[PDB]
Amino acid sequence: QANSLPPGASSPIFGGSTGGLLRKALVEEKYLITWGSKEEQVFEMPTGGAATMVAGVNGLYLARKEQCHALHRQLVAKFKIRDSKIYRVLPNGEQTLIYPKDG
Amino acid sequence: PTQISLFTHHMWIGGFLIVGAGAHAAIFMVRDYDPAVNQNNLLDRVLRHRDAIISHLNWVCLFLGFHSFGLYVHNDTM
Amino acid sequence: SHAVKIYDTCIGCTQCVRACPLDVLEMVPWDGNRAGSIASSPRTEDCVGCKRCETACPTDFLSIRVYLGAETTRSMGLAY
Amino acid sequence: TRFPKFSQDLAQDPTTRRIWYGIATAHDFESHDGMTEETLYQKIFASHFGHIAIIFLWASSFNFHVAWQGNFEQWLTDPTKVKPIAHAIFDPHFGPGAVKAFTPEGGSGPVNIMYSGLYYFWYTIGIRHNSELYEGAIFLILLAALFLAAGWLHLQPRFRPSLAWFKNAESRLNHHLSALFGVSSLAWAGHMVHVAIPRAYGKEVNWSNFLQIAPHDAGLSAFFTGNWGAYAQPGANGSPPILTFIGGLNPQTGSLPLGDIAHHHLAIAVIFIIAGHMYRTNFGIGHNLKELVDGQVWPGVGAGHRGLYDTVNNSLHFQLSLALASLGTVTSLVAQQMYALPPYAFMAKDHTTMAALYTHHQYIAGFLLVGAFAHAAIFWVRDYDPEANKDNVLARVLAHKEAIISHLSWVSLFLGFHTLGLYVHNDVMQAFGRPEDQILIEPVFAQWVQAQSGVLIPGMAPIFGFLQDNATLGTTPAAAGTFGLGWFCSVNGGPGLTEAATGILKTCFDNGYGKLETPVFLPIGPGDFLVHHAIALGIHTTVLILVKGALDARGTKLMPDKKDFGYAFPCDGPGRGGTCDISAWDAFYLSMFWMLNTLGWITFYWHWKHLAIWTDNVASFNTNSVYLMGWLRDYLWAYSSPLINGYGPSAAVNNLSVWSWMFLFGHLVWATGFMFLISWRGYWQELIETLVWAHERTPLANLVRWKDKPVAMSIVQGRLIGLAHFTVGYILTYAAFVIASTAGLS
Amino acid sequence: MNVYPWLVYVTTLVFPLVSLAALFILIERDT
Amino acid sequence: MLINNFEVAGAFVAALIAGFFALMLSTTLGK
Amino acid sequence: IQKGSQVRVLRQESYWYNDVGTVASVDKGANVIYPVTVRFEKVNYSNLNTNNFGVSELEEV
Amino acid sequence: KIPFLSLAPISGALFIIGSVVVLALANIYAKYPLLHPLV
Amino acid sequence: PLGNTIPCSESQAFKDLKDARINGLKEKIAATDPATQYAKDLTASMELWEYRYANYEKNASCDKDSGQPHLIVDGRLSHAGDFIIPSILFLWLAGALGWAGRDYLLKTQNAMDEILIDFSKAVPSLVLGLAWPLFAIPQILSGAIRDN
Amino acid sequence: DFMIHHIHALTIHVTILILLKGVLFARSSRLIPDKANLGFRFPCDGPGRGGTCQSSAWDHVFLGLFWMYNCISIVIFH
Ligand code: CLA
Ligand code: CLA
Ligand code: CLA
Ligand code: CLA
Ligand code: CLA
Ligand code: CLA
Ligand code: CLA
Ligand SMILES: CC(C)=CCC/C(C)=C\CC/C(C)=C\CC/C(C)=C/CC1=C(C)C(=O)c2ccccc2C1=O
Ligand code: SF4
Ligand code: SF4
Repeated sequence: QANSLPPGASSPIFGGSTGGLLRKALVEEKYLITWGSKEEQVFEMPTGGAATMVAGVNGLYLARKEQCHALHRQLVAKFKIRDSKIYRVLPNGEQTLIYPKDG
Repeated sequence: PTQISLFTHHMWIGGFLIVGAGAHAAIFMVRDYDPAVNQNNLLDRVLRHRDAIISHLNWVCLFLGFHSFGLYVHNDTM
Repeated sequence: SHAVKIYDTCIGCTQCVRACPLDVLEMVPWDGNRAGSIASSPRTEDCVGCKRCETACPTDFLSIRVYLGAETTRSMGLAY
Repeated sequence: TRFPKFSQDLAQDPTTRRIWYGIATAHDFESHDGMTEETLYQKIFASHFGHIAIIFLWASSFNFHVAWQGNFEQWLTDPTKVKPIAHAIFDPHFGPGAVKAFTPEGGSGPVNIMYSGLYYFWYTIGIRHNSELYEGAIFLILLAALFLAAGWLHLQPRFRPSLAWFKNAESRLNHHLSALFGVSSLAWAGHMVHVAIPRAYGKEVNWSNFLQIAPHDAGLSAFFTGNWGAYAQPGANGSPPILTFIGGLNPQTGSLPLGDIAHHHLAIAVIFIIAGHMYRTNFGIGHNLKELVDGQVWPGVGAGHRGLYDTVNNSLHFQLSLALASLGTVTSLVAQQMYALPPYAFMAKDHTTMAALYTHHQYIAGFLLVGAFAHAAIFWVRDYDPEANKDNVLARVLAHKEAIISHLSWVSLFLGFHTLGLYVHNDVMQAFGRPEDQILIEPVFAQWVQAQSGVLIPGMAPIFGFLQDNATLGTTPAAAGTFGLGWFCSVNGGPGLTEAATGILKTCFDNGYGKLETPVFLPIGPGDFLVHHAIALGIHTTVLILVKGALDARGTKLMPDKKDFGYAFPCDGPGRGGTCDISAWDAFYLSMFWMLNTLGWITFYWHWKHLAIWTDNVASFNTNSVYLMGWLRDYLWAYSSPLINGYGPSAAVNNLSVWSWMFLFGHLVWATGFMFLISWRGYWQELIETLVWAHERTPLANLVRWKDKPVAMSIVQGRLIGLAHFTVGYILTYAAFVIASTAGLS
Repeated sequence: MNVYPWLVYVTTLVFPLVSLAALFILIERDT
Repeated sequence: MLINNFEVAGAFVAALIAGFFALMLSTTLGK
Repeated sequence: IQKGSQVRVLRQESYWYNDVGTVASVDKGANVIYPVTVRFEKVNYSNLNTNNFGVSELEEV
Repeated sequence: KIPFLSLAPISGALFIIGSVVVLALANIYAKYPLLHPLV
Repeated sequence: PLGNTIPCSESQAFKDLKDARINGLKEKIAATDPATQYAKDLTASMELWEYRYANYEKNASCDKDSGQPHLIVDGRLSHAGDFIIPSILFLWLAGALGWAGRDYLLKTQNAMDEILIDFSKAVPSLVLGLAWPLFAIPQILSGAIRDN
Repeated sequence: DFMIHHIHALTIHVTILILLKGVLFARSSRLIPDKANLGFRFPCDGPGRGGTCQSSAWDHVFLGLFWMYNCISIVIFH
């Protein structure tokens, strides 16, 4: 609805927390990380708790760019995923890439 | 002096070990927490609403401080 | 936003881009060292000022300097 | 988010930091947006006009409240019994006990008992009516109105002046020494000869009759013919002397004699009008300050003082550092001459006024000194140019800054190691039942200064002795009468000495130098030695912190480019070891505690020495000041008794219950400081993040939103708020003690 | 006594809260 | 003898002149 | 300035200003602004003891 | 260098205790002076 | 007799403090058994205290009013044992410790040896510490080191 | 006794607030998402994002020691 993934990305299985999005994601900006997993594997949320990512492309909406970057560095340091793309999402739905810029 | 000193000593040793309890629960959280072990259990679901716990603790701490020490300050003032 | 400057004392040790939790910095080719590269900051609007790139910089005095400036939502680190 | 308009960088902050930093950078006019140097100096000039008028409206308040609801004319009928009254109380929170407690006998309601010495001031300067207090109130309100109208006038573009008018410094020095310091001293001498001296001796002179009544009956013919001495004689048909030099204190009032005040304000007025003739203005003659400063060179200081004219003149922070250092040294001198030589009648017997006034001026003096060295460090970060100051004395004390910091370090550890060791030794010796093994050092040198001053000190003598009348010093070998007698019988007067027996020069005794309380120089001993070394430790460690903050403000080995980060910044982060409290603001911040500790030791000393005098128990000071349980018990525990019994369940309240409440208030504010000082930022940021979550999810309440985002206070702000609470609690706790312990002596 | 107590109510209680409301309007409105 | 209400009113007239000049100075300092 | 020569550092912002270190390697590329690697007996505040300096910032003792 | 007594805590602490014992026997031998007796 | 200080020979309050403590001792000996380790320690304390007041007597310690011994520091040879002699004893032993630690640093120049004290380089540093002026005066007259 | 026991409830609850906020926010927060990689015992993550002073769980043990002192001192004074 208000937090809709791009087509091609499936949601990871998470029972939803209280560390996540607030009114700023409705009104100013939010951030979106998409990564590619080969299997279903258990990762720590940057906002508290644990989630399971399914095989395929997983997308997750976070309030800050550092939460997405910490999730990406945890995916590198534990589960060896290096194709996370971090986007900046405006409230009108315009999409821009912010990590990596170089390619 | 035995009564004052035994009560006072065992109170202080008790308070020190409770702060150590909080210390090693935090040290477990940094070092020995595994997301692979704790899915949807009591320990994982506590982290999942930790803002609610700490904010409600913040409110009851404010309530207790007003409704005990402001009574003492009222008694000072009157 | 905080202002990030990289001087000519940089040796291209690839440590300030790994220690950054925000991806402010990147490596461009350069001619003044053995490594062939210098750090640069094209994304200073996302910098929070956390000084992790200055803890990791291995020179005498730090080749990168972040200056604390005007504060925003991103630079105060707010999730709200 | 338009506030603050003077900083666009602050205005686009979306958090609560915007308001706090707009308040805190409101008077840093140099760092504001679009600020030029002309606009800087003219806004500072009008701010000064506004502040001078705040001082005058504050001064008019005293006159109005004592004329409207004081007891001044009732206090002239009996100055020794009935207490001065500040103003009356309207607080609707009072119950019946406090309403009758702050009401005096014969009064019709609750009032504040004045502890500032204004009645003694107004008696000595010759106010005898509430109507004169009322015309003083009217004149100060209109003089404030004139100064606000002048500031308003000088922000209009015909009367705004130029930077050349601000940076002249020749005409400014000439006119301040001539008119501001000299003509006003001459005018106060004229007031003392016309008004205060004849209203002391009955003869009341006011604004209707001042043109007809002369101050001396050989009037203005003794001026021009060279017979100046007839003002110092008793003269014919009345005419008490208006220009005289008794010296010391007056016996009959216990205060300074008024003719000596008038002659002082004549003489230093003449010296200040001559001193304002030195510098070069538009008549050709004078000293130009650029060639006068830049011509001080001798070959141990290199380039000498070249370029220091522009260094002082273009930098307002150097000028304000000198002004605050001089003004605080003056304010300490004010505090230390008011107890020593009291200037106003019946002030020395009002003990708590002397306590409150000394402690007032000394704490304010410590503030002005720490602000002087603060603006020294601010000069170092913002205004110092190494190339305009090539090899002058300022660059050399930047060059060997390591020596000054390490030697202040050595003096501070020297003093603290040995003062603490002798005090803790004295504690151990009184603990082990052995007060005659204490290390007890008679202050030989300060008693020797007393001996050349005129105090006996019966094994010490002046080096050049006394003259043939045995009261004049050998170092003042003229004037047998005029000031051997007055100064000698002042500095050896007081109770306990100059008794009826004597056998030496104190046999004379009939001028009245035994009805004075306290000697002019107090007797001193080993506790006085030890607390003077504690005072020296406090001053030296405060100078260490401040000189280290000034000289390391540009850069060090740990942070070489510190001046690019300004005066007040938090740190440079946890790297290279960690850099907490690195800024020169942080050395202001840490010296502030040491200043409060220093001035605590100074006023603790003044208070216990004087309360031991006032309770006739100087043996308690001389026995218990050498060790520190004596300071805890016989000063702090013993004199707390009328303070903490200001109110209670079993005795009904008295007039000291407000000081009791303010004592506990200051304890609360002081310890509330400790929260901001010990607990630091990231805890409070994470706590406020939980509070943000709690507010946006509570229904009936998430519909109310902030416009500035709730954040924790900054690092420098957490330090500054903890320091402000520490300092407010310090001053209110000690003001409560130093007034309630002494007003509750009885 | 010689008290204007209504003036104490105005300038110590009403006018400070007046002033803080006016300063709130100064510091929270855009232009 | 204390001060009556008429002279307090005269002091308030003087303070109104002072308050007007303060109000002018504070606003032109605010420019 | 060759391998194993004691040098004094003339850089003002250095930790090792007026301190003497050992030259470990000199870079032979002329494009390098600071080619001379100096190792020190004392470390800085980040527990490191090597730096690259230039030629003009070093004094031979 | 010897085992366990060459360490700086041990050498420093035995220096502290040895100085305090030599000082205590000096105070016992001199009958606890405040000054050096000249007469 | 200097200012607010007279010596012990004509001091009344020193004589009062002395008699008060000697009579308190005589009452504490006279109420106890002489073979129970309390009384011989009190007689040792009695003999020690009589020697201490005789010591305060004969070398001129100095009192007034509160009767306790005040010490005079400006360099009199009559009161030379107050300052001048424990001054040069302090200079001797503190210069011994400072010169021993300084010479230990000059001979070691090693980081293991500051936490593991080599006694063969520490105790001769202490012995030349016991004669430090003869080794420290010509190095003041020579000069130490050029640093800024 | 009512008022002193509510003082006691206040001081126990604030010591709980400090140590439990150390425990549950040991690993991550909205401020520092990667706090577990910084460890249990770190000083801060810099003066940026406003300043992260005493954000470690160790520092919550550090603050809870003073608050335990407060708690046990009022218990033994009562
Ligand atoms: C005496 C000093 C002092 C005071 C008053 C406080 C007060 C407080 N602390 Mg603190 N703290 C202190 C020292 C102090 N601390 C020190 C030294 C440290 C360093 C270790 C800390 C570290 C610390 C931490 C880490 C935490 C606190 C928390 C709190 C809050 C607790 C909640 C509560 O008590 O309810 C009510 C408030 C009071 C009892 C304060 C007095 C209120 C008065 C009686 C009411 C005033 C009436 C009215 C408003 C006045 C209007 C006047 C007008 C002119 C303005 C409270 C505001 C905790 C918190 O935030 O929980 C909510 C928190 O986690 N403190
Ligand atoms: C003639 C004297 C004088 C003048 C003109 C200045 C002028 C200046 N100073 Mg300053 N200073 C002085 C004396 C002076 N100072 C003294 C005496 C001290 C020692 C206390 C200081 C220490 C000092 C420091 C550390 C700094 C300055 C700074 C400044 C600059 C900006 C001030 C500002 O914007 O924020 C205004 C100040 C505040 C908002 C602080 C408010 C604190 C209040 C007054 C305390 C009261 C607390 C509470 C309300 C009391 C009520 C208690 C009751 C409820 C019980 C400005 C040029 C700052 C600067 O950066 O320089 C360029 C700076 O960092 N000063
Ligand atoms: C029982 C008495 C007693 C005690 C316990 C102390 C204890 C102390 N003193 Mg000392 N002192 C005393 C009596 C005492 N003092 C007397 C009677 C004098 C008068 C002569 C002094 C004069 C004195 C000086 C000048 C110094 C001390 C210092 C010290 C501290 C370290 C000294 C040390 O040995 O460490 C080990 C030794 C070293 C680390 C190096 C030796 C340095 C010595 C102390 C001075 C020699 C330097 C030089 C030759 C002479 C100095 C010039 C001087 C005239 C200014 C220490 C806590 C130092 C201090 O206070 O720190 C600021 C210090 O420098 N004292
Ligand atoms: C710096 C402050 C200071 C100063 C100046 C003093 C000074 C003194 N104290 Mg004292 N004390 C202090 C702090 C201080 N204390 C503190 C902080 C405490 C609490 C721990 C005490 C507790 C204390 C007690 C309980 C007693 C003293 C006593 C004394 C006195 C006798 C010391 C003496 O002469 O021994 C004798 C010196 C000699 C015989 C000279 C010979 C020295 C030999 C040659 C070397 C010994 C020095 C040393 C061990 C180094 C080793 C050298 C090596 C080569 C072997 C002396 C006047 C005693 C006393 O009676 O007071 C009047 C005593 O009863 N103090
Ligand atoms: C640097 C340390 C220092 C400082 C800041 C002070 C400061 C002060 N002292 Mg003082 N004093 C000191 C050391 C110090 N003293 C020493 C080491 C002694 C001998 C025990 C004394 C004995 C002394 C007496 C008897 C008196 C003072 C008094 C005072 C106060 C008034 C000024 C004065 O008389 O100057 C005089 C200061 C000196 C002559 C000493 C200057 C500092 C020297 C140069 C440090 C090195 C001393 C050296 C180690 C001594 C040994 C030399 C040689 C025998 C080996 C003042 C606040 C007076 C007072 O208490 O007021 C009520 C008082 O009359 N002092
Ligand atoms: C930040 C904290 C810090 C810490 C942990 C240290 C720690 C240390 N410093 Mg240090 N220092 C510091 C800050 C610090 N410093 C600062 C800020 C400065 C100023 C720049 C210094 C300057 C400094 C100097 C100049 C020196 C040290 C030294 C030392 C080492 C002392 C070794 C020791 O005590 O055993 C003491 C060992 C002995 C006393 C050996 C003698 C024992 C005898 C042989 C045993 C036989 C005696 C027998 C039992 C009989 C007893 C009787 C007796 C009277 C003889 C130690 C590891 C010293 C060192 O290098 O180590 C030697 C040293 O020279 N420091
Ligand atoms: C070899 C030991 C040694 C020597 C020769 C010195 C010498 C000096 N110190 Mg230093 N210092 C030392 C150790 C030493 N220190 C240690 C271990 C510390 C950490 C506690 C310090 C902390 C220190 C400070 C903060 C200051 C000095 C200062 C000074 C200078 C002034 C004189 C003085 O007051 O001394 C003071 C000495 C102390 C405060 C430390 C007490 C004495 C220590 C414990 C002696 C070390 C014993 C050592 C282990 C003995 C080894 C024996 C060997 C044979 C194994 C002077 C050159 C001052 C200065 O800069 O003057 C301009 C200054 O402010 N020192
Ligand atoms: C316009 C205006 C001012 C309106 C009034 C606005 C209104 C209703 C009340 C006024 C605000 C009040 C009363 C409190 C908020 C202050 C606060 C964020 C405190 C938490 C905090 C503490 C306790 C520390 O110890 C500390 C230490 C070091 C760094 C940071 C901190 C820190 O952040
Ligand atoms: S200060 Fe922190 S966020 Fe900014 S560039 Fe450096 S490491 Fe990255
Ligand atoms: S700035 Fe420092 S950390 Fe970054 S590449 Fe250069 S030397 Fe390495």
